[PDB]
Amino acid sequence: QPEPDMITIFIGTWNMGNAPPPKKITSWFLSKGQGKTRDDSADYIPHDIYVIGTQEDPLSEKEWLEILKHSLQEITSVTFKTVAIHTLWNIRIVVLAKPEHENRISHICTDNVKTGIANTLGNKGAVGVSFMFNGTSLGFVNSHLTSGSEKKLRRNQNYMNILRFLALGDKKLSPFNITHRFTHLFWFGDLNYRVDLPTWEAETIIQKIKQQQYADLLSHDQLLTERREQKVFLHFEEEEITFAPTYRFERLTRDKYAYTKQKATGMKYNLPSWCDRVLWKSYPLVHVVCQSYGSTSDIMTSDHSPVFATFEAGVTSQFVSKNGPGTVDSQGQIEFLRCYATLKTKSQTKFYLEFHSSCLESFVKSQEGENEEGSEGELVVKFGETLPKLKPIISDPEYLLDQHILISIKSSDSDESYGEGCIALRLEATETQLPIYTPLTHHGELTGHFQGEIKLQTSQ
Ligand SMILES: CN1CCN(C(=O)Nc2ccc(F)cc2)CC1
Repeated sequence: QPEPDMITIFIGTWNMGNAPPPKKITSWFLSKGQGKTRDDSADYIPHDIYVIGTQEDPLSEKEWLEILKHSLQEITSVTFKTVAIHTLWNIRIVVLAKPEHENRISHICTDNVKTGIANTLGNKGAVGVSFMFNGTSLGFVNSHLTSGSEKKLRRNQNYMNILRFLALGDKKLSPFNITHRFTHLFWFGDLNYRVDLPTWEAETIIQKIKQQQYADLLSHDQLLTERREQKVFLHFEEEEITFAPTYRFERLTRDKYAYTKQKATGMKYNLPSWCDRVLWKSYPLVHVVCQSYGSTSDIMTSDHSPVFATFEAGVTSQFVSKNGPGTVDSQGQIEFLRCYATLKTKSQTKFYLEFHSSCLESFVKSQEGENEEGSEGELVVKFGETLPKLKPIISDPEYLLDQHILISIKSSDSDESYGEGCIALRLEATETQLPIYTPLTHHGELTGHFQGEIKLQTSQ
């Protein structure tokens, strides 16, 4: 039975509005409704992994697991295995997998982050799950961010707290936050970004939605504008939105948006918005293709509609050679040549690098680089040809060309990371000096760049 080189992943996000679901929710798992929808001919084909994020979820874990598993069984005739379930307050993530994947899945981690302080602590935050699928690390974050049209900056702060403090994946990757720990990271939820138009334009907005004319609304979507100004979700992707705003509906129909201020809303307007979103970030040159992104039309218990997204994701096998794991394979080497970091910092410490990769027995620390001034005010840290030659555990190009090297640049004075990035080993050539590049971030914000050349030796 061959190991897969591709899987499909279902991501669902639904703010349930503290109401039990209706008896049938199969349309959600089938990616049927509005937007980019799944072909009818696929309906019986199970996804490999289903990741369900809920917010304002009133059900027990048991109650929801029963509804989810019976739903999928009705669709596919497959009894899914529960990989993980984690709940913070009324924010929940469930991961289900086909039974054939049970002995492909390991290193299951769960965590949560509570956002805000005192007043603003006690209902918003995030839950997450990570695991290994054979040789591929997968991370999943379900976040319910701060509500309200005038709180986009709070949402951005919530995002940074979640990616700083959510403890998923390999704890040995100590300089790296969740935005660098996974081959594929999916981040979804009620992100609560709104369409930033005047309140007086509510009926105009509804008109546009009824005509399926989303362009002038999307140009005011706070998540798209904030992402374009690099305020949030730097280096994440989102499929094009081709479905109606998923909030705020009158319950038990989808024919009415309930946008007017009410005591129950704290006298806030809720103009129709795309609150409910799915974003991802995969390591460079790994296959990831969005195959659906849309909302259901027929699930109306909540003031939100469910959102679905599906993906093809490249995966690798758990590689064994005569040599590694358990030793290095002397036919393999990675050389980083003529590299330099360009940093936005004003600090005047020396810097060293750390190289982290599951193709190494353990992480590798460099010597200190040489600091110079850039022409436009910047710090440039030069490493020359001084960098340690990296010794991978397996030399086979079928393994090594699929790997990645995480880079941290750290202060000699404090050992703290000033920037993190990732380099793919999916090169155009081996035994050939080739340009490499990664932006560097810290707490998910741009802090600089790393560039240079690489020369990769494999057993071929
Ligand atoms: C800490 N433990 C280790 C064993 N364990 C597990 O193996 N779960 C699993 C479930 C479903 C699946 F598909 C694969 C693995 C539960 C957590």
